[PDB]
Amino acid sequence: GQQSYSGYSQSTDTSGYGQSSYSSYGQSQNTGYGTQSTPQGYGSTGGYGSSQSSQSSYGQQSSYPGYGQQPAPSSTSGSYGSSSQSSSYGQ
Amino acid sequence: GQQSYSGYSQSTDTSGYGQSSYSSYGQSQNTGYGTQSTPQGYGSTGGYGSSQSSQSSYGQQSSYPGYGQQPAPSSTSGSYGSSSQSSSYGQ
Amino acid sequence: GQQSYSGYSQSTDTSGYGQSSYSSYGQSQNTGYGTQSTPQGYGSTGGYGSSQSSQSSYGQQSSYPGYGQQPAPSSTSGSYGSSSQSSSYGQ
Repeated sequence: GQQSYSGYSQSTDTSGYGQSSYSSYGQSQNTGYGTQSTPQGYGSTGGYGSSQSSQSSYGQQSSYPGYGQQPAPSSTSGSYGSSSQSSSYGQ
Repeated sequence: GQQSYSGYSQSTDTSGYGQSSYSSYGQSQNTGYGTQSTPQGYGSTGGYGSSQSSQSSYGQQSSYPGYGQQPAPSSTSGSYGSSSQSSSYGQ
Repeated sequence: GQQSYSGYSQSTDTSGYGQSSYSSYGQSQNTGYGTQSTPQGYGSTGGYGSSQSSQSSYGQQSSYPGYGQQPAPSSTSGSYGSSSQSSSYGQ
């Protein structure tokens, strides 16, 4: 008799007068006997994320965003962590 | 009889008057007898992240973002940690 | 009888009047008898991260972002740690 048991991951409890905050980005579980395949590319506040993959192929992949671009004077802001804080100015 | 048991990772409890904050980016588990494959490329606040892979392939992969780009005078901020704090000015 | 038991990694408790903060980037677990392969490339605040891989392949991989680029006078900031604090000016 076999067993795997990946249960209860990233859970959370609370009692009394407890406060909590939780933020998650991009979990991927695999249990038992199967196959899984998930590439990921993220980009934030002006960065570039990329990811490529191939299994038993013959083809041709090629990627090139943002080619020769020219945006204008901006003022951006972003907050991703839990209970964080962010700010942005310009003159 | 065999057994694996990777349960309860990245959990969280709380009692009394206790506070918490949690941030996760990019977890990936594998348990038992299967295969898994997850490339990842991230980018932030003006950086570049890249990742490639291949298994038994024959083709050609190619990547080149941001070619000759020219942005303009900006003012960017960003906070990703728990209870972080960020600021940004321009003159 | 065999056993692996990688449980409870990166957990957290709290009682009384306790405070806590937690940040995680890029964990990876492989328990039992399986295969796993996850390359990662990260970039931040004007850097470059890259990563490549291959298993039994025949092909050609080539990477070259940021080719000949010319951004403009910027003023960025970023806080990634727990209870960090960042700031940025320009004149």
